[PDB]
Amino acid sequence: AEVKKPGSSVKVSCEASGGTHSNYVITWVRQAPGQGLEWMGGFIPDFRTAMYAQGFQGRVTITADESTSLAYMELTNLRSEDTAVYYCARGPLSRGYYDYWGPGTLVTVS
Amino acid sequence: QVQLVQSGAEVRKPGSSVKISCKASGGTFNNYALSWVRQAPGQGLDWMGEITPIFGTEKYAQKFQGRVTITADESTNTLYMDLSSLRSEDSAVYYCARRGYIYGSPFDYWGQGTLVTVSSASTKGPSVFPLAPSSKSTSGGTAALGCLVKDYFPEPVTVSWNSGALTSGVHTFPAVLQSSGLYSLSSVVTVPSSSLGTQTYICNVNHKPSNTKVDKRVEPKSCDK
Amino acid sequence: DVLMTQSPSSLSASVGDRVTISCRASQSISSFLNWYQQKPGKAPKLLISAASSLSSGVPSRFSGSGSGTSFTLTISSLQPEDVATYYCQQSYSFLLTFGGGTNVEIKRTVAAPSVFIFPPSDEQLKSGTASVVCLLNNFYPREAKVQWKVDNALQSGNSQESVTEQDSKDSTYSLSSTLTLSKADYEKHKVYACEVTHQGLSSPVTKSFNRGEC
Amino acid sequence: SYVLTQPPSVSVAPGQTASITCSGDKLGDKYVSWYQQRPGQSPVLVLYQDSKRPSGIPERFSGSNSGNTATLTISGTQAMDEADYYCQAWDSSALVFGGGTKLTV
Amino acid sequence: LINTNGSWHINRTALNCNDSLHTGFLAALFYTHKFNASGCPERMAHCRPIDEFAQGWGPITYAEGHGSDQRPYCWHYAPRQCGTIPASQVCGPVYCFTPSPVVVGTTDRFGAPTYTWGENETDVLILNNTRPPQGNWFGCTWMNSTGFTKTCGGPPCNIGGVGNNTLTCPTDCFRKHPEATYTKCGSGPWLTPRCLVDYPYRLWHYPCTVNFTIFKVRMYVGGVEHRLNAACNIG
Ligand SMILES: *[C@@H]1O[C@H](CO)[C@@H](O[C@@H]2O[C@H](CO)[C@@H](O[C@@H]3O[C@H](CO)[C@@H](O)[C@H](O[C@@H]4O[C@H](CO)[C@@H](O)[C@H](O)[C@@H]4O)[C@@H]3O)[C@H](O)[C@H]2NC(C)=O)[C@H](O)[C@H]1NC(C)=O
Ligand SMILES: *[C@@H]1O[C@H](CO)[C@@H](O)[C@H](O[C@@H]2O[C@H](CO)[C@@H](O)[C@H](O)[C@H]2NC(C)=O)[C@H]1NC(C)=O
Ligand SMILES: *[C@@H]1O[C@H](CO)[C@@H](O[C@@H]2O[C@H](CO)[C@@H](O)[C@H](O)[C@H]2NC(C)=O)[C@H](O)[C@H]1NC(C)=O
Ligand SMILES: *[C@@H]1O[C@H](CO)[C@@H](O[C@@H]2O[C@H](CO)[C@@H](O)[C@H](O)[C@H]2NC(C)=O)[C@H](O)[C@H]1NC(C)=O
Repeated sequence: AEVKKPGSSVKVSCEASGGTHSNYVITWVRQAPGQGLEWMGGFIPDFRTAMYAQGFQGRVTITADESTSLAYMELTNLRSEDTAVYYCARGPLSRGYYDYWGPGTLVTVS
Repeated sequence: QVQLVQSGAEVRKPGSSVKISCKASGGTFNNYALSWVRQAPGQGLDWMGEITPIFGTEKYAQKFQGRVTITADESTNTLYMDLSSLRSEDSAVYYCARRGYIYGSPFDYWGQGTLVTVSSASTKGPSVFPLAPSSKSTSGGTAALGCLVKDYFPEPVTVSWNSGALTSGVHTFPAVLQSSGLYSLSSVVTVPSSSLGTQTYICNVNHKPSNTKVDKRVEPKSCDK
Repeated sequence: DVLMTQSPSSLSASVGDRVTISCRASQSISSFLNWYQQKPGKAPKLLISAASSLSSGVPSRFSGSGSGTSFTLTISSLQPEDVATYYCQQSYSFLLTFGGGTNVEIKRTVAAPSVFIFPPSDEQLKSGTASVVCLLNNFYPREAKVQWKVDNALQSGNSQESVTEQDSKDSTYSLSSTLTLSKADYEKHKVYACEVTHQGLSSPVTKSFNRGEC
Repeated sequence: SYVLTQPPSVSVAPGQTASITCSGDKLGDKYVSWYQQRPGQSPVLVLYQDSKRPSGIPERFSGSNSGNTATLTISGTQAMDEADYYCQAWDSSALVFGGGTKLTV
Repeated sequence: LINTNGSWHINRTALNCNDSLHTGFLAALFYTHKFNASGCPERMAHCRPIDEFAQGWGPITYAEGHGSDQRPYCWHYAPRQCGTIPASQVCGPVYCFTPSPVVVGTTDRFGAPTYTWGENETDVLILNNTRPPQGNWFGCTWMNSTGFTKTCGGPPCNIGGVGNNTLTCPTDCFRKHPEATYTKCGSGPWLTPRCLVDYPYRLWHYPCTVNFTIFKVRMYVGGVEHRLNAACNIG
């Protein structure tokens, strides 16, 4: 993707389709280039609740729909430290491990 | 706006097995309950079984003593129902119905139905005979002609008069299974006696499995006259 | 099992009347009932849900009511296309069950039947089989009795009848009674006839043809 | 906050055993899962619940967690077991991703 | 705003959960602590194993009116036969065990489905225990608004017998009275004294069964055959 001019908004369409869908916790992970993973938040289709990352307690905004897609975030105020690859995972309800990681998505900012 | 699509008609033998598919065109089977409902000819609807994906649960009506096994393939998005040991009484139309997983929901979608014919017979061609009119009957102001299609298998046989030119006043009755396990049906037409001088009274019997196509002419005032 | 009963088995009414269909569950099922309509040779279609809710797209002339062990469906103004079979289904127990189905019809003035008899052709004659067809054309009501007499003798268990569906433009039926006899039995008699008894006939009709004439 | 510690890199010879350690404060009571990410690929779960592994993973992969340390032991390394490994744990309504240990044969 | 384009699971559920007291019960819907860290074992200490309870004698009976205010995280309990409940005292879905899990929805007053997310004066869950052989379910569990597990099912089956700590059997107390089963004495998710019916929210309702292992079981009830997953440990 091109440069999202500093101070913009980005949506991460998870195209989340794994396991049994509704009863499968969506999530999101951000990996900077060669720096390891870092959490951003979570979501549950049944309980419309969007847990937030402490570092991203403000900017992360989760909105979705009943269907197998349209679940994403809205990270505003992009800055150089936000350049990274975002991965969507779909774990079981409350086991903890995030199986079936989705294809990554690259995001860059000038 | 799911549209469930089923497979074509199947003809099997006693002791064999069948597998009918149900594909949800423009939809998804997950987040639903899928049931199979069969309708024997001249009888009400019946419940076969049910599969719930998310719960990973399957309920099979004990009426079908273990012969029904349902499965779902999300990669292909299809619902398979396998029936083994097909006895004669299994001949019927099978539908796939979609329901919600909350307590007490209605079957809001159905499949077109797949005819299953379980009989011991080999594909055979039809026999066409003319139902020529009696002279006294023709004298009555209105007469009728027919061509009896006899001893064919399997269904269906389409009869068209003059390549379908005559449609009004044509009464093609439903087929009937003869005691010898062979079908038989008639397609009679009634027309003014005055025209009978004209010659547009040949029926077209068409059968696909037997690859048969017969054009038999019913002769007005046949026999001596 | 929650056995269900639907009444009446089959009812007939004119165009523009109101028709009531009663369904009843063997035990209380709260408000979990649904009404399905199935036309001939077609998949059943859902009409009523929750025993009183109207589905999307269904004509408003269908209304449902009831509770406990008493449910009813009604069409206020019967239409030409409302002719079908109607089923009541209960979704209160995990073992789904359906009603016995009720057939609707359309009323009109009684029409007399026309009888025709067809002799067997020569082609079929030498094949060891002989088929005689008696046709009843464009009559009403459906109830009609056809009997086959060969040499003024009544036959039993030797003929098969087929009835077409109600005509959508004339609301009249048709019938065909076919008698099958081998060659050996066909060459022994001389007189054949079909006798028809119907409401629209003052006295039973009889059509006869002499054997052979060839 | 919470911090999980792992060695920066490890080097081994073919056919030998390699061990990667993820150490934290009282980690013996937190479930730990191990991810493997090859260069330029979406990660894949190789171990969950510390010891258990998913289907399609060779029995060669092993792991454990006790006391204050969790180990990922691989026996018989080859060129197809060269990729970063990450240690994961949940703590106080927060998700923690340990540092990546690059494995090179 | 409308309910949805039908969407008959986001509506028809009681989404009224509040925790001012920071018990962190909505936080543990993502992960789950070990059997130790969660601090269950002292909770599990107060109910004993099925081996030494008592011996049942003679015929079988029924009993109700039991129920000690607590969290039902144990194999035995007396769920105090259920009745209609408002939609302002429920959090999350309500799974009722056929034994095949069934999600019950808000039914307004008598029999009217409602789609207001369970937040209105009349929105009410009408769940009534009754043996499925005569329709309905055995029982079910849900979490109240503030974050405590609650359960209610058919009249908790006693086992004909006595003792200092007689067992008000809620499920499959076999080897004591060879008539108990999840068709005559079963109330809740517990198919057998050492595992529950596996449904998506099993761990959330019972957060210290994490070390349980899946298993495939099948049984016939009424006139239907059920293929179900039971999560059992030790055995
Ligand atoms: C489900 O099975 C149950 C059988 O007991 C029953 O469901 C409820 O059962 C409770 C008792 O367990 C009863 O509670 C009633 O509550 C309603 C208001 O919520 C009151 O009408 C009623 O008041 C009592 O009864 C008289 C008035 O009806 C009065 O003279 C009394 O002094 C006292 O006020 C009860 O307190 C009731 O049986 C059921 N309650 C509800 C809300 O359904 C039902 O039989 C069965 N479910 C259904 C739908 O029938
Ligand atoms: C943790 O989980 C297992 C239980 O099987 C085991 O590691 C521990 O058992 C407890 O360890 C205690 C030491 O901290 C000791 O008192 C005893 O072995 C045992 N006590 C119990 C189970 O009450 C579990 N607990 C801990 C703290 O590790
Ligand atoms: C959730 O419910 C209310 C929603 O506003 C919150 O306020 C408390 O509500 C309870 C209701 O039982 C009152 O008893 C308290 O006094 C309220 N708190 C006040 C006035 O400060 C609260 O966050 C939650 N309460 C409960 C019980 O879950
Ligand atoms: C909750 O439901 C009640 C009734 O089911 C609604 O209350 C009234 O409903 C009647 C009939 O529709 C009308 O008088 C009004 O719609 C309502 N009048 C009021 C509330 O004074 C109510 O609107 C529903 N919603 C809420 C938030 O209470």
